[PDB]
Amino acid sequence: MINYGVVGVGYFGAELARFMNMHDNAKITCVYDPENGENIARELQCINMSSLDALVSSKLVDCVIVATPNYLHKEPVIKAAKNKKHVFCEKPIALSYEDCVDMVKACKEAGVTFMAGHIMNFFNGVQYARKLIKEGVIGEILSCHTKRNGWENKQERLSWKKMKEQSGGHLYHHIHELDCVQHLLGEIPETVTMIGGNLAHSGPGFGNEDDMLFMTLEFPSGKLATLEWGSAFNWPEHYVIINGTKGSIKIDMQETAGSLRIGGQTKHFLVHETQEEDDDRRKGNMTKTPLWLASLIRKETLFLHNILCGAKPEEDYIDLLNGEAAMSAIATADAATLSRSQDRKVKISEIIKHT
Amino acid sequence: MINYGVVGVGYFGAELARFMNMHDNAKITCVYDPENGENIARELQCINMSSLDALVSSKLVDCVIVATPNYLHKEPVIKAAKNKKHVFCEKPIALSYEDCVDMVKACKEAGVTFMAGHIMNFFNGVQYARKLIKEGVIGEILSCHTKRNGWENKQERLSWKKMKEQSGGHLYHHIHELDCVQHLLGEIPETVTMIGGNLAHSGPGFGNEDDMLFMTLEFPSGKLATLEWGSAFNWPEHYVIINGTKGSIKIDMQETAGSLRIGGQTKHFLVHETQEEDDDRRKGNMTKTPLWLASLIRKETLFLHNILCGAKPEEDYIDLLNGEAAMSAIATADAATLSRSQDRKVKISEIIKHT
Ligand SMILES: NC(=O)c1ccc[n+]([C@@H]2O[C@H](COP(=O)([O-])OP(=O)(O)OC[C@H]3O[C@@H](n4cnc5c(N)ncnc54)[C@H](O)[C@@H]3O)[C@@H](O)[C@H]2O)c1
Ligand SMILES: NC(=O)c1ccc[n+]([C@@H]2O[C@H](COP(=O)([O-])OP(=O)(O)OC[C@H]3O[C@@H](n4cnc5c(N)ncnc54)[C@H](O)[C@@H]3O)[C@@H](O)[C@H]2O)c1
Repeated sequence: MINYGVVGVGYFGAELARFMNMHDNAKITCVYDPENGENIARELQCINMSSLDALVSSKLVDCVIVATPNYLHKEPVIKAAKNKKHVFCEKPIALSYEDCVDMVKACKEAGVTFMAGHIMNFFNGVQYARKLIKEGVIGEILSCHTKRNGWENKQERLSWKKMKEQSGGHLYHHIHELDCVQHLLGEIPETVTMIGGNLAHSGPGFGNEDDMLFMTLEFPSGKLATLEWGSAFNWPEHYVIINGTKGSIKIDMQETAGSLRIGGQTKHFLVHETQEEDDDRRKGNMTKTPLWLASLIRKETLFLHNILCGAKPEEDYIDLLNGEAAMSAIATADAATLSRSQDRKVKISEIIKHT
Repeated sequence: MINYGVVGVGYFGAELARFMNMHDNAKITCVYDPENGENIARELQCINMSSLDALVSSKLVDCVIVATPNYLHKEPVIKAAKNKKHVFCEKPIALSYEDCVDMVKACKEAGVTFMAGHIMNFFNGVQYARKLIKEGVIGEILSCHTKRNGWENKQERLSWKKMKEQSGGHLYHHIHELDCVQHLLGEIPETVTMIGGNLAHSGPGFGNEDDMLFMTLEFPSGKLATLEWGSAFNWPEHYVIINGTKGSIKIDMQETAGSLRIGGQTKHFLVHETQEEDDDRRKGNMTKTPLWLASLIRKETLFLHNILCGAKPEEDYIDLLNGEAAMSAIATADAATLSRSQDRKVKISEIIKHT
């Protein structure tokens, strides 16, 4: 029923392909990947296409899954749209707002579905927190806060992930937390500030990205947010906190657990699908796709496949299909990048209104 | 040997008096406080003076202890210096850099001691962290981070503490954490940004201060810091974290404990003088002067008294006597206040060059 071609079958694209193939009436018919396509095509018993054009124009393809490096997402999406193929694109959708808007527009004009692969929206704990927030259990929302802070040792080989021009750095490569804040609040920030530096990953054998980033967001409703990322933190933390007038929620990914705190009493909830998934994630942080992420890939590919088969998306995920989550995440990231580069606070209008 | 007059004997000034009277050759001879001076002077068996001038000009006074509301510190210090009296002043020293400089200059010109009451420098765990940092055990320092975040309910009577013009809000009233970052790094920031809002403490019966503040500091050495405060947080945290290349330190005041994390392993140390003091502080946070603070008042008053009796100050505390801790804390606070008021990042030069 739905045939898929995968552009980029490295670590994550190969997993997307394996999990998609598990769904009834879904089939990976081909891949395009100069370095890894031969091996993956043999594993999947599909065709290793000799060029991007051969894949996106193939009659064997109904939907193109894009899982190339972050700076290489645009051409596969634009060419898929030109060939009237549906598109799933991994995060970050692109490394500039102009590129992201061009991608959304191309799919809109071609009349094809375009899904942004913002997988954190599918976390059990994120869905649940959103419902608690919406129902009013923590009152009016006042602020959100994220951290994604750890220590990365020098690596034997330097990969594209550490090069700002290829990955976008922590902000774009780990854009999940920023998209999550905007998803939970349902607003885009009017003013964006970001400070950062390369404090311990500068010199031979290292990339050129900042290894600490400290962002502050101000929203038109008056709500506020802070977001931190980096790879130079010997005090590790990884969380989203939502503060309301009646209580607060923490989605802790490091010491994996959700907490709902009301009247100084705390109730536990799951981040992932089961306590086993949360416990495994926590054990691994203390200590090659982990269980929690495998389950999410299965769920996200199933969502995509069901949409292409005609299902109506639940309201939680509509912004993944209309371009709004992608454009809003990249817009704020672009504003933060400008703020860091130009040593100033940035109005989101500078990004959204530039052209 | 040393006679003290206390201007402002409310909660904290009365405690300063009681603890100072415990030291050999120290005596509180008088107080000035229209509302509470009668009661406290009876308790302390001393004179309740009828005016500030009568206290600062009294032959019964060698040193004036200033513990009035935050906006009422300047005149007692200026007049003490005019009368050649030594001065101890509670934090925040003043609510503007101009006032702080005037106070430091007046005492210098009069040849009297001026001590800034930045009591957090006396915490056992702060002293210990300074020694760990200096010896090199966490490597090169990269960043610092503070939070002082809790929930304050609507109070029966609205006090000066909640009025920005009287307390200076969280930043000045709880300036300890900012002074601590500057003390631990031994540097002042080049650029200061602060965002904030009054998210849940606006309207009849409430003050006019922001109830959330989010500050970012950039130091010319490349070091970075974030600092948060507020009274609208239903996820409470209170800590200082120092991140270095070899390890990190957390001084957690809420779940009261010091942590030194190196090579993935954490070693505990005390925040306060004894495990009893840390245990009791932690137990009280789950739920009038607590043990940890009583010990600090005893220690800080003993330090002042010993200095006035001729002792050489420990290197850790010299900046409480040469004006530097007071001026540097207030300069950064003024820069942050300007950043919040004018919606922009502020260079410290804008503040400190204005003399
Ligand atoms: N949503 C998630 O949880 C998640 C997790 C990991 C990675 N990702 C995303 O997946 C994408 C790929 O990341 P990864 O970890 O698999 O990286 P990877 O380096 O393991 O794989 C990238 C693949 O792209 C191939 N490639 C390079 N240039 C190509 C080109 N012009 N055309 C076709 N293929 C090309 C490479 O040969 C390689 O196989 C990124 O966008 C990344 O952010 C998402
Ligand atoms: N270092 C610390 O740990 C710590 C702790 C608490 C308070 N403080 C500081 O101590 C100072 C006082 O705070 P507090 O908690 O005692 O407040 P408080 O409101 O309990 O006491 C203030 C006192 O000042 C009196 N006063 C008002 N105007 C006066 C005036 N013109 N002249 C003389 N007295 C006047 C008031 O009558 C009252 O007794 C503040 O600067 C505050 O920031 C420091």
